[PDB]
Parts: sequence; C-alpha cells; structure tokens
Amino acid sequence: TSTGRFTLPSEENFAEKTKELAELWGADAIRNSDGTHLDEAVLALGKKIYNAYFPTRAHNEWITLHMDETPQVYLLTDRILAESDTVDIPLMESFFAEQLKPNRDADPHKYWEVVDRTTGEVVDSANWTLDADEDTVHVSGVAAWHEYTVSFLAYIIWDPVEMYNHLTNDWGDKEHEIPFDIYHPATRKFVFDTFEQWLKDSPQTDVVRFTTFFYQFTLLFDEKRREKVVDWFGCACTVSPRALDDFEAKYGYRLRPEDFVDGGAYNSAWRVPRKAQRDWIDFLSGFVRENVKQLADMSHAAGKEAMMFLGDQWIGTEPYKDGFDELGLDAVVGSIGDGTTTRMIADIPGVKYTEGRFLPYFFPDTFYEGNDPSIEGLDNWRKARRAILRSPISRMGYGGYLSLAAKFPKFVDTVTHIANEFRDIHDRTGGVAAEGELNVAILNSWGKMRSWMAFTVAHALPNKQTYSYYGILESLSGMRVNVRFISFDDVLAHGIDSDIDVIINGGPVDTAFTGGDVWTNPKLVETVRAWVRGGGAFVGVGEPSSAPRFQTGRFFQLADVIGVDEERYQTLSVDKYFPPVVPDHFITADVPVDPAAREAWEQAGYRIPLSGCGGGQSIKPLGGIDFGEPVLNTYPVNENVTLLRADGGQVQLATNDYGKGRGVYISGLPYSAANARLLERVLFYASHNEDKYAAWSSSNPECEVAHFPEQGLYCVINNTDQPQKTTVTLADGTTEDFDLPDSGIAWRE
Amino acid sequence: STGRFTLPSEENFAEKTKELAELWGADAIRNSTHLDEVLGKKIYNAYFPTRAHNEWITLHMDETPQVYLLTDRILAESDTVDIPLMESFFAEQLKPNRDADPHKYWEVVDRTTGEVVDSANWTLDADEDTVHVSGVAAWHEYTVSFLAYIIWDPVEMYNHLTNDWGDKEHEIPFDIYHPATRKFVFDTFEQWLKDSPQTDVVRFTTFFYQFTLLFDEKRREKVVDWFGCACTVSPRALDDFEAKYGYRLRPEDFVDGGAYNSAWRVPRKAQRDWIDFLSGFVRENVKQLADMSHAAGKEAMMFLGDQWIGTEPYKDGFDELGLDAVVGSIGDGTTTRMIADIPGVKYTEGRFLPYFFPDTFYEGNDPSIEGLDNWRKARRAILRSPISRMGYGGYLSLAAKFPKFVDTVTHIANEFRDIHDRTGGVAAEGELNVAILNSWGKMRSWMAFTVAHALPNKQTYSYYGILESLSGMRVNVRFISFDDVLAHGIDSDIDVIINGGPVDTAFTGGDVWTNPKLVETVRAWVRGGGAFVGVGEPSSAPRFQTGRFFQLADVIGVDEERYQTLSVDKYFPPVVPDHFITADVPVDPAAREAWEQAGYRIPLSGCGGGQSIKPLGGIDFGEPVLNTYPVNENVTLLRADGGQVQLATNDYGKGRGVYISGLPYSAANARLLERVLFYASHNEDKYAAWSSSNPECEVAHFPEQGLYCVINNTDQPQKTTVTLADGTTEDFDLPDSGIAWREA
Ligand SMILES: [Mg+2]
Repeated sequence: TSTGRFTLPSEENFAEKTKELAELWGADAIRNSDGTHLDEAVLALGKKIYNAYFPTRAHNEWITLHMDETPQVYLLTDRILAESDTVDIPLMESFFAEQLKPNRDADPHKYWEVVDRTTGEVVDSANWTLDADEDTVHVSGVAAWHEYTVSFLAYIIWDPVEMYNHLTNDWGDKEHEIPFDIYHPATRKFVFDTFEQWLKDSPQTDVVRFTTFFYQFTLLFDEKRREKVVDWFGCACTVSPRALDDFEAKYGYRLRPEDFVDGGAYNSAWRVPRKAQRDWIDFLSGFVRENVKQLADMSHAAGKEAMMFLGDQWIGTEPYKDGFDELGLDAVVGSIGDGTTTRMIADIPGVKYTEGRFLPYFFPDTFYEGNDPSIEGLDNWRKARRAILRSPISRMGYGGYLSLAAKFPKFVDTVTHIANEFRDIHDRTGGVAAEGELNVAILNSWGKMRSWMAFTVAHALPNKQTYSYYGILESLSGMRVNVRFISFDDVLAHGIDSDIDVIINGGPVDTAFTGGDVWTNPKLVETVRAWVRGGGAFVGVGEPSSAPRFQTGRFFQLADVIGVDEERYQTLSVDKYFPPVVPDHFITADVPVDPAAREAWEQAGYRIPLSGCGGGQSIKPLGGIDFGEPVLNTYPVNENVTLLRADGGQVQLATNDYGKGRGVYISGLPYSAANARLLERVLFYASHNEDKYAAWSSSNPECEVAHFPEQGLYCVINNTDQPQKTTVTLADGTTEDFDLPDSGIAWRE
Repeated sequence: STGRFTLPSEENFAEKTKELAELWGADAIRNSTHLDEVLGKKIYNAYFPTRAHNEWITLHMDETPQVYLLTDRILAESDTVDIPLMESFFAEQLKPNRDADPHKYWEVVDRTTGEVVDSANWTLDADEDTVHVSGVAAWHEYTVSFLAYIIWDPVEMYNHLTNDWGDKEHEIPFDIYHPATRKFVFDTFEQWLKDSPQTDVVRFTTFFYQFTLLFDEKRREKVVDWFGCACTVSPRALDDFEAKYGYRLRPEDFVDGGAYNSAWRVPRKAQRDWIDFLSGFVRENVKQLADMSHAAGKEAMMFLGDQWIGTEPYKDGFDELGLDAVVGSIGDGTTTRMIADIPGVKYTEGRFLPYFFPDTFYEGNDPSIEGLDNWRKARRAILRSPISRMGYGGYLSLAAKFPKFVDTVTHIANEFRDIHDRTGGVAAEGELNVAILNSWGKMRSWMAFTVAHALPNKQTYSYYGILESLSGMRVNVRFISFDDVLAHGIDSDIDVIINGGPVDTAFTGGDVWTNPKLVETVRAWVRGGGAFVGVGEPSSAPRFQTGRFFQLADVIGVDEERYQTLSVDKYFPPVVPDHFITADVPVDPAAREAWEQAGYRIPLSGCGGGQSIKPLGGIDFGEPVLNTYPVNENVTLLRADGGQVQLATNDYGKGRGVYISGLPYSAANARLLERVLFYASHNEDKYAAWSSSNPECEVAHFPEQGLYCVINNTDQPQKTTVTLADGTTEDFDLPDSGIAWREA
C-alpha cells in the first residue's frame, strides 16, 4: 500500500494522532507548526521535516529601530474638485492608517506628483506645499472646476499576510507585525544574519519553506478596513526613494509616480504593459532573484532544501521568466484552488519538484459541527486531478490544524482515498504528462511569464468581469491538448512556431489579453493572416484583435479571419444581414438539445429585411449554451460566415473558412463540462482535425481521457460527484464502455 | 368647427368624395390627376422636380446624381490584387462613372494601414468594372472608393420593388447642379404652372437630392441615413468645392471608412463644409421654386421626406426661402415634433396614419385601432407644439369601405379642430426648460438617435426613447450643441441638460469631453444649481484617463468600468427602493420580498461588495451598459441589479446629476424621466401642479385661456387625479383615447 508524496501538518500535544494519520495517509513529510521545536515522538518518525520561514516580518525589534526601511508603495489620493484657483488634498482619507503612512522623510517635491486629472498635466512643484501639521497638500494657481490628486510615497507598516489574518480572525490588540525591505543594506544584513543563526538553531528541519520572500503583491486597504486595491501579480509595493533613484541611474530615465499609480489602475496585469512597467519588473526581478539565490545557497550549505510558496511575498521571483532555474530552488508549493491554479504550479520550470496544498485548509471556517468538509475535499481533488494528468505535480499535502480534521472521520477517510489515488496515478505514469492531441497557444501581451495567470485579479476568485474569460483557462487546464503561452513580442520577433495548431486570443478590448494597439501593427496582422491562410486556426473570444478608432469600419482587426465584427455605433447606416443559423454541426454536437426551444425558434423564424434594421436575425433565441457576459452587437461580416449561435440580434458562436485555415468567434466561455467540450471541439474543428477528434476521447463530456503511450496505458476519469457512463474511443477506432462511480478513475492497457 | 383637414381623391368618385369632405370637415383636396366640376376646395397638387422626365435625362446621363461607393474589402495574397467595383451593389440603381477620370476622382485605400494607394499603382480594367492593384503588401485588405451614377430614383425604386411593377420603365433622377438640367427643370416648372390654374398649393415631394439610400446586388437596402447627403456629388460639384473652400475633399470624406457619414458619427470639418456648400446651393434653388409658385398665385409646400436633402429646416435662414408650409408623415411623437417645431414657415401639416392602402385596409382588419393609436401618439405632442393642419393619403374609395374607420376619422378631425378652437393654437405651458446637448444641436432637433425615419431598433431604442418621452412631455425642450456651450456658456433659463448615447457618437460627443473648457462650464453650472442627466454613456471619452471613462463621472456619481480598473474593489451603497424618482414604479411584492431576502454581497477579495444578489427589477432600461458602478458611497443608487448600475442620483454642490443606463419609451419610463427632471433640478415642490397621478394620462395647462386638458394616452379606460396649482385635486375616468377639459 503506497506511501509518500504527502505532507501532513503537525501541532504540539498531538503525538498519537499525528503518527496515526501519517501512517493512514502515507505521509513522508511533516510540517512543524510555525516557530515551535516539535515533539521528539514526531521527530523520531523519521519523516522529512518542513519548517516555514518568514524572512521579511516577525522581527519588530529590528524594524521599529529602522522605520525608514519598511517597504513602500505609491498611493493615489481621491480626486479633489477645485472650485477656485486653490485646492486642498488630504493624503490619507481613503486609505487604512494602520497599514499605510505617508513618507515625510524623503523630499515630497522630488518623489511625489500633483496631477490635474482633467488635463492630465503635472502641477508645478512650486505650486504646492505639504502642510507641516497634517497630511494635506495645498495647491494654488491651478484651474477651477478641474480634479486634482497627489501621488505620494507611503511606508507600509503592517505586513498584509499578518494583517489579513488579524482582521479575519480578530486577534484583538495583538501587536501588528511590521514588514521590512531588504533593498536597504542594514535590513538586508539583519535578514541574512538572522537566517544564518536560525539555520544553526534548526538542525532537524529538512526543508525551509520560504513563505515567502521580500515583497508583497499589490494589496491596499481603505479607511473602512476593506480591501481597496488588489493584484496578485502586481509589484506596486516595491518602491523606495533609493530604489527609484538607483533605477534612474541604471536605466537612463526617471520613472514618474504615474508609472506606478497608472491613473488609478495600479499596473493591473490586465493593462497592456509599457516600457516603464517592463523595466521595473526587470529591475526588481534581478534584485529579488539575486537574494533568493543567496537564501537557497545558504539552505543548501547547511544540508537543507529550499522551497518557495507560490503566494504571499512572491513578487519579483518571476517563476516563468528565463533564468528561474539559476536560483537552484528545490521546490515550489502552492494553493490548489482549481485546474488553472493547479497548472500555474505544475508548469513551473527550473525546480526539482512541485507541491500542491489542497483544500479545505484545516480551520474552523470549514471544520465546524454539521458541515461536511469531505465534499469540498473531493471537489478540489477532482478539479486538480484532471489538470495533473496533463502536467503532473510531484507531491500533495494539507495545511492548518490536524486536531480539527481528526474530529471528522468521513473527511479523514476521504483523504485516505485521495492520497492513495494521487500515488497510484504517479506510480502508473512515472510522473509523466499525458499525450496532448493538439498544440494550442494562448497569445497575449505577456506570454509565458504570465502562464496560467491571465484573466485573474485575485487568486482563484473569478467574478462577473473575469469569468467569461477565466473559463477558457479552466477548460484548457485539464484538456487533452498541449497548452503554451506566447506574446505579441515573440510573434513579431520570430513569427508563429510551426508546431502550433491553434492560436487563442481573448479578452476585452484595450487589455493585455487582447493586446490593444499592437493590432494596428500591420506586421502582426500579416503574420497571423498568412499563417491562418496556410492552414492555421485562430480562435477569438470576446473582443479578439480589437483596436478602437483605427478603422471606422473594423473594430476586430481580424474580423475577416473569424467572420465576425462588433458594431460600435459608427456603422448603423449599414444594414447587417445574418445568414441562417446552422444548428447541426461538429462544434455543437455535444450541446444538449431542447426540442421546446428549438421548436419555438423554428416557429418564430428569421426577421425579414427592414429599412435600417438589416435582416436574418432569429426572432426567438435557439439558446442551450451559456456564453457568459454578452458582447453587444456582434454581427457576421458577410453571409458566407457560418453562424452556430446568433441569438438576441447578435453573435455568440461563428466559424469561417479562410484559405486553408479557419477562424472561430466565441463571445465568452464560462467554465462548465459542456463548454470545455465546446471549446475542445472548436480546437479540433478549426485546425481541420475533425478526423483526429475521436482517438482517445470520452463520449460523455463529464469524463476525460489521458493517453500514456510510453507506459502502454490510458485512464478515464469522472470529473463529477455523480455516476457517469461513457464510451472511450481508442486510436485504432475500437471502443470501451465504462460505468464510473462518483469521482472515479479506470485504467486500461 | 370645419377645415384644417386635407382629403385625398382619385378619379370617378364625385359623390362619396363630397360626402366624406363634409363628414370630416375637409377644406382641401389632394388630387392624384384633374377631375369633376367637386371643384370650392383648396387644391393640392404634388410636384416632382428631379424625376419623371426620362425624355430629358436619357439625353444627358452624365447629369444624373452621383455618390461615392466603397467596395468590399479584398484581401491581397501577394503584391497584386483585383477589386470588383459592383459586386456588392444593385446594378439597376448604380453604375460606375467611367466618364470622369478615375485617377483624379477615385481613391484606392489600404484598409490595414489606412494609407492611400498611389494612383500609379492601380488601373481600371477597360472591359470590366474591376480595378487592378499592384505593388502592394500581401495580407492587407484593399478597397476602392469610386464615383457612381444613380440611374434610378429611390422613391420610384422603393415603390417599384414593394409592389413588383416588373417591366414598368424606371424613372431616372437628374441633378440640377449642372446648368442644362437646371434650365430644363425651371422651364418645365414654369410651363407646368401655366397649365395648373386650379392647383392652389404646389406640394413639392420633394426637391433636388435623395437622402443616403443604397441597395445591394440582392435588391436589399444596403446603406440608409434619412439625414445623410451621400448622394449629392459630381465631378463639377467637387471641383467647385475645392475652388470655394480652399482644399480638395478626399473620397474618404464621403464613404467615411464604411460609415457614409451617418448622423451618429461625430461630424468633422469636411462633413460640415459639405453640408454648408450643398445647403447654399439647394436653398437658392428652393427659393426660386417658392418665388415662381408665388408669382402664379400659388402656395409652395415642402414634404419633409424623400428628396429633402440640403434644405436644413432647423438651420438659420430657412425662413428666407419663403415656404408657406411643411407637410410631414406622422410616425410617432418624435416625428410629429420634428414637423411641428420647424420655424420659418406659415403653417405645418401632418399626414396621419394609416395610409389608405390594402396592406392595412383589407377584409378582417379594423384600421380604426391604428387610426386612434397614431392620433394618440401625435396628440400628446401637438399639445406641447401645435401643428396647423392634418389629413390622410391613399385611396378614399378603400377607406370608404370601412365605416367604423370613417367614424373614427370624424372623431379625430373634430377633436383636432376642437383643441385649436379652445386654445387658439398656443403651446401648453412648459413646467421646466430642458436642453438636449450633442454635437449637432438644433439643426438636428428631434432627429437624434435615428437611422431610418421612425424605425427604432435594437441599437437605437434605448436612446430614441428619450426623445419619444420628451416629445409629448409637459416641459419645454431645446437642442444645443457643444459649439453653442463653448462659445456662449449655458443659457440662464435652462433647468436641465440631457446628454445621451453610446461612446464616440455625435450624441455623447466624443473627444469634445477632453476639452477642459466644456468640463469647466458644465461642472460650474451644475454646482450652482443646474441639473445634468446622463443617459447610457454620457460624457464618455475613451483612453483620455485610464481611471475615468465618463468625464463627468463626478457629477452623476457613476462611471463605466473599462477593464483598466479591475484591481480597484467597487463598493455599492444599499439601494434606496422608496424614492421620489421611482415613486410611480409598480411594486411587485413577491419580487420585492425576494430582493429583500437575498440581501447584499459581503466584501470579497477582488470583487468589491454591496451589490444585490437578486434583482429588484420593475423597470425596463433597454440595452445594458456593462459594469457601470458608483464612484463613491455618497451616490444614491435607485437601481443597481446584476452587479451594475441602471439608475442613480448624486448631489453636486447645489445641483444634481442623474445616471440612467437606457430608456426605451413607455408611459412608465416617460414618467420616470419626468420625475428625474424635476428631481435633478431641485424642483420636487414644482412637480405636483398640473400633473396626472396616472402615468397613462397627461395634462396640458393653458393659463392664458384659464384652461387645462387631460388626455388618455391608451386605448383602455384610465382613472386619474389631476393636481392643480392651488394644491387642489380633480378626478377623471377617461375612455379609450379620451380627452377632458376643465376651467382653471
Ligand atoms: Mg481584358
């Protein structure tokens, strides 16, 4: 009975149950509760011992004596309306005073900017003063009826992880942990000296679990103690006067506070990055990386592993940028939130192994009397499992309080099953990826550096604005294709790699994800058009290839490829003619049929041509597919485009032949089993690979197949908590029928 | 009570004609062609200046009107590409002008780069309508813009295709810009006048230029703009334009990248220069026709439609033409107002619906229903801006076969005349001064948010609703332009400004909102007590500010998230369900309970909080404006369903801003708008006086006659209580389409 690949949390006064559960779950590693030297009875088990390290917090005794060395962020004030030629702007009224504090030490006139937001102009620094007695900037000689703001440097006085916990589990009047910035040599020396001593003081730790490193991700709170700004990939909170001044020297130009506050966007990953953002990323990453390497080296010299948590103070690491391997990190561990976040961890190059921390975390918010944590446990396993077959992770484990999980025998038995199943998958496949059946490339401004990081604001929390796009990643995360992320820069520099079958471009207009004005670069349009014409496949979602204003008559610059454009109220004089919808088609074959709606749709018919209204639009909606957020007034560019769904006087789903290749338009794609199948059929259809679809496929969309040619195996998995019957089709055209229980898996030669 | 009513007649109908003219109180008759010694009625005869003379135009086919046509986009797959000119167009309507040098008058464009392709890189095929382009970039799209002759008049062509006349000869239109054709038109008209002594009113239907109307190769409408002047060019006109204006127009100044100068486009200098050139010419020639009619003892009357381009009825100087009347088609409230509000003429006439034709006058149908419908929509508007005369078109013989309809017309004509008699034709008292602000201003009064006459659709109805609501509302409506506000500020008599429409249209205004002087003027005015009502995407300007889309977001308390600010949590304050603005919205108790029960979203990372989990509903806002959100928690949200904002109000100094995401016309929505206007202008105390409790009825106060009326806008009985100025109430129970008059 398999053992290993499993990390178990421990805690004091819990020797008996720890060994029972380690035995039961086949743990080869134990996570010592933070701080804490652990029970000898636990240490005698001879498991691999994880101890977490918190390098830039939990030492107020240092940082209270060097408060100008805390991390910093540019903050943007509320917009203040001048009603004459003077205006006063309070600095701190919209922000949380327990987290943030204006920096009055570094000359405001050098480091800050007052902006007239109505004109975009910087106000002369001779026209403003910072009040000596309170956090208010006085501006004079400006225009009445304009809005003004200040961008100012703020010390961060409360570490966001310690803060979030405090506020979330109200730890009352417990001391707030103050973060510290290693960019400053005094602090940096304190950090490495402390780490050296801790290494000496921890002979029994096998793995130093850095949780995490030097810089928080963008996270700001308001005066009502709510989250104000968040970007899980953002490096807002990484500046200081010295860092900014060194940057100017090295790069040959001075950043504006505007290059950080970004009009109030705070350099959201959704914004098309410019040179300033790419340069800062590069400057910050060189410095963070140099220092992570030192930590790894020191860990190794002491005989221990270096393991990074993919979260908390992870900024500047850039796990997907070239050179990550140079750090010599042994492992990355992250939170398993779904398939997309499973891949974000799994696909990381340059480490020896990866580790998933599965849900639920062992805490009272889920482990309370009358709750059934086992359901979520299995759910989480199933969403990660489908992804693990496409890109394996090396290890699994859980976090929190063992003594809490131990009170729920059903949950305990569920983990026993998950752990055995994790090891079975690994042992049968040798930890190798399943065969991908097509090569699919997501194209955006960021490319590989943001692999599995697209369409995200906060970690694993899709919302109204992101779910129609995030669903694309979640579908792909466990799909039987090979997925890579590429950038407009890669494409302009090197063309489109010849192994790629399908390119996906998706998002709203004017985001890093669709690409913005890069679509008015004729070389990009030529490259993609030539490639589609020669048998490439282009799948556009939402507002693909969009560029406002460039052409009065063409919003999606590749409207010709995908057969669809969005009306922008500039072309209303042009009657739009919709060809009849094709309801029977390869792409839609697995969509459940609703005869009541189809009948209502067929009875109601198509709008006859009418002046200023065009014609051809179905009077009633066919429906049957959840397309998410609408893209208003999409329409077919000519009548040779194939409309598959065009309900409510606009287009949701369309396909277009373009020379040898095809274009497909999808207006949006929330994740569901049915939509993942829809997407999957789109990939095969657009690449002219219909004849390749059946090999290693499951007839039922609720199940997936993974083929492992090198070990002579395939499996089939049930992605649901319900029994599923399905017919698997093998490469030679043979089939087998399955009856898969709840969350089950079957393996065959 | 008799008169103010125009009746049509065919031939061979003397007896019944006389009966109906006396039933309806007709004081004028519209003849098709001359008959019966029915001859002391005012006689209307239609005149068609620029068609029905094929004998002339076939001898001068280079003097037909012309238009710039934009071809399909053709993909180049190497350094050469061929572009057929006519494949997307109707060949019986349009023919390429091979007469005027293509290399001087046409343009080939690389649509991928926007660059004009050098004339030396293209040729026009000698034997087919195909342009050969060489020395170009592979994988770009290319188009030609070319001059086309218009060989079929669009009124004759619409009517032809509507009742397939088959081989009936096609009327070819002619352009009076050329001297020979102009001379033919005036001489012919001079002669026609001599021959028509019984004709009292020359009903010009219409003048010299068709509105933008182009058909495709499948015989369908391709491009339409009721206000557009696409079909008004010629090599001579363009050459002359350059002499007068000091620059050469590009064909692109007309085809407009495919938009063809839709009135929805923000007009640039070229569009305005052409309007002015064309208008000068057109008006000069219309004045002559009016002069000629006058020296023959006849009235000159203009049809607001068909060939009306260049007249510009709302532009200053229109009065100088000396036109006695405008007649127009009554489609709805908005189109009624469009006719009624025209200055510079002696009287106005509406042609009411239905037209007397078999498409509605057929066995089994009750056209009185439509008759009353049409009359109710116009009436509410006539109260606010009276029209002089009414009447119908079509075959009287067909309508006469429908005695309930005949009774309905009698009821209508009598009621029309009764309103005139009681009020002396004066406009009802307006209770607020309301200005619509856009790029066009008054030249396009009641013409906003329109493509095809009186045909709102999916893309327009959420904004056309604003006009349809105001058309019959008890307030004074003006239309002003950004140039007006920039040159003169905001008139001291205006209570409320409305800005409405999608981003980057003439109706919101586009980049004018990046002009700080505009922003200064509106903000200062609002702050001192003005009212700003923004509909859809008011004040929007893309890209100008990363964190601000609606430039006056601060005024109205609402902006639209454009995916630049997703990192910023949005906090929605609780909705206020009981409020002056929404007071007449019906409360559906199971809906309200479900909404109260689902509660509000608690704040979650990257998701903000405070949005309702279930919708309150109750109001149809039309097309969604995605991801609108409150700029702060001091804004009052009245409707914020589905994680976005439909209705909100914000105090801004002494004034207020209001946001409405869209407003399809209905009695409820009209009422909503009206309460928004009184609220935004801090005039809640003024709302009661001369109002109807029931949104299905409206009140017109005529203080100079010590008199008000209340009208039933529906075909159903409606109970309502009117409040008067003194705080007094009076009750009514009105029948279908009813009216009631009271001493005041
Ligand atoms: Mg030839």
